[PDB]
Amino acid sequence: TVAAYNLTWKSTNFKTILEWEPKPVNQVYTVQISTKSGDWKSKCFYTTDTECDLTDEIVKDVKQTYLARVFSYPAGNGEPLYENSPEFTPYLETNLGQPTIQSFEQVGTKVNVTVEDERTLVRRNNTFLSLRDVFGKDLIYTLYYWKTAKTNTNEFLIDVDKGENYCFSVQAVIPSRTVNRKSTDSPVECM
Amino acid sequence: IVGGKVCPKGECPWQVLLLVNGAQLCGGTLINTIWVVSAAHCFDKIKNWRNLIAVLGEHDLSEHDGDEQSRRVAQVIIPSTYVPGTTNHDIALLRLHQPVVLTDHVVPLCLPERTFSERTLAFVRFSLVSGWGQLLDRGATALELMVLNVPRLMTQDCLQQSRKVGDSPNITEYMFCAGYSDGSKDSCKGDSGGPHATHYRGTWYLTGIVSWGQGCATVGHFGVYTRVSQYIEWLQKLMRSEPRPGVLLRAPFP
Amino acid sequence: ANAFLEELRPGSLERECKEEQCSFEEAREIFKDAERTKLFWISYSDGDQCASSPCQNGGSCKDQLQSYICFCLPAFEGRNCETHKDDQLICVNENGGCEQYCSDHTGTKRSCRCHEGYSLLADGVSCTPTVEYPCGKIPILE
Ligand SMILES: *[C@@H]1O[C@H](CO)[C@@H](O)[C@H](O)[C@H]1O
Ligand SMILES: *[C@@H]1O[C@@H](C)[C@@H](O)[C@@H](O)[C@@H]1O
Ligand SMILES: NC(=[NH2+])c1ccc(N)cc1
Ligand SMILES: [Ca+2]
Ligand SMILES: [Ca+2]
Ligand SMILES: [Ca+2]
Ligand SMILES: [Ca+2]
Ligand SMILES: [Ca+2]
Ligand SMILES: [Ca+2]
Ligand SMILES: [Cl-]
Ligand SMILES: [Cl-]
Ligand SMILES: [Cl-]
Ligand SMILES: [Mg+2]
Ligand SMILES: [Mg+2]
Ligand SMILES: [Mg+2]
Ligand code: NA
Ligand SMILES: [Zn+2]
Ligand SMILES: [Zn+2]
Repeated sequence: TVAAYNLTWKSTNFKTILEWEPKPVNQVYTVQISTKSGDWKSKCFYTTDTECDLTDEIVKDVKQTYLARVFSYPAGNGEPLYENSPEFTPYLETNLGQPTIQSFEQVGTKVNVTVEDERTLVRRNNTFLSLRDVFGKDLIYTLYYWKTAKTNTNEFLIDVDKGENYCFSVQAVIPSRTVNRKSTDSPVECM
Repeated sequence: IVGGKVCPKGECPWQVLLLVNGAQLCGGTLINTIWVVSAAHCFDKIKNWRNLIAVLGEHDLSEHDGDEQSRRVAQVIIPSTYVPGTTNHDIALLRLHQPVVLTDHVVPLCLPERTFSERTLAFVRFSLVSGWGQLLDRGATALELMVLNVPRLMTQDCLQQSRKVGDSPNITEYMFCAGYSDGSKDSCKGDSGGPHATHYRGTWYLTGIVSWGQGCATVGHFGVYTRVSQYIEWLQKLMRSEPRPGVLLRAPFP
Repeated sequence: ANAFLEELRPGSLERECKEEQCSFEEAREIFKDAERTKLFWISYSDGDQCASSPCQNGGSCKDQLQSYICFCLPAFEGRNCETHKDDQLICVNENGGCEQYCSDHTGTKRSCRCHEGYSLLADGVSCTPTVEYPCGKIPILE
């Protein structure tokens, strides 16, 4: 066996996949995940994949700090060769997904712009929670229009000029973050 | 035990106090009414083999009470591969002359099946280690049974997190590290042979034996325990064996 | 794209890009500003990565830039909901749900066993003591 390397966390709206190298040659992998004081949970048993979906483990508590390790096992079946992953705190590191402008309505002399609820992989009491459900006040949405507006909800109420048709685009933002603070811009929508 | 707590009376029911000539020798773990698992190195300096006593139900060494049961050690079985003065294959299986009586204060720890131990118990983060050993590296030993919760490490991590020391023993497949590298908690010399017990789904199992370490609660070091899972077959086979005239028996391993 | 008689009208995002597929320059001619045209184009020409219906077993796809997210039904997981949680009952997966011992049986279901002093319960996974003082239990507490 050869130990996995370049273990990387790919996470968006809590969909969290651990990826690694290299492609297996006469060896299979098994992944383990845990929190600093918790027990190790096994996932992706004897897989030939070089990735492992850990979404279901991390969504149990998105604010926890998880560490994973990829075990290498020789083909056919004593501590195995393994590599530890970087630590990963979902709440602080999951990328914000690309938003979608749900609608825009000219209410009076202003335009209301509504951002579609971004659904995440966290599924409270049967349903998938939105980004706002998860982040609350930590999440704001920003609007680039033609110039910039910001909201604590999923709606913007901006002043427009009579009959001028504006164009808009929005981003999900977690202001408290130092890194990975925003999503990619939503597709542009014009009146 | 450095940095632990007193194990409340009756809460470490499988802990054994081994005495030689009436004096404190080592800890041990009751696994059934007749057998006790301890560490091989505990018998490195023994000359009076007929003077070994196993005490069950012990708690406070300064007081005797009606819960204590003493039995003569009839046999001490060590792997013939073990070398006195060294660390590898640090395990001993002792046959008591007469069985202890199981009570609320004397209960055996479950010796687990090997695979269950390797694939399941080995991944339970915390386990308890206990004994009447030193309360501080080179300090006085404890009068009341002490217990400590320690996290287990895979050997690769142990090596990577342990301070480089010239002459240090190899951490083999017959051992595992558990503890803290921060100088705050750890088992110690006098705890040798005591249990490293793992709680899983409501039942406690024997996963390790207090074996060695660089000092006790030394910065950059973890406690090293005998990996009991490597000896399951060896222990079971031997427990079905018939007594021999001499006390000490060096049995082939595997 | 062009077809002469339809090209007599002034520029229109709806006509040229929303109803028809436009080129970067057509779009640029509409937005004029580079940045404007850039953010529009970035998503417009990105493509719907969910078009290929990558999410299996009843999962739902949500498009992103050059990628997608699969939301799975409860009994599935994996990037594409390809993993059946129901086909994972093996001993390495949380002891196969067994309280004490677990035995794998390829082709058939795994079974659970107990340590001496315990017998397997009705449920086929839990263990109950058959003696007053089974190993591994602390009586003064329980
Ligand atoms: C279409 O679906 C396949 C898998 O079903 C995926 O690999 C592609 O990325 C997606 O666009
Ligand atoms: C996409 O999401 C999954 C979870 C189910 O609700 C599907 O019916 C839906 O289309
Ligand atoms: N855990 C330890 N530091 C240790 C255990 C046994 C021993 N004899 C010496 C040190
Ligand atoms: Ca006493
Ligand atoms: Ca046309
Ligand atoms: Ca056209
Ligand atoms: Ca044009
Ligand atoms: Ca043109
Ligand atoms: Ca896309
Ligand atoms: Cl949202
Ligand atoms: Cl006796
Ligand atoms: Cl020491
Ligand atoms: Mg149109
Ligand atoms: Mg055109
Ligand atoms: Mg042009
Ligand atoms: Na230490
Ligand atoms: Zn007692
Ligand atoms: Zn006594």
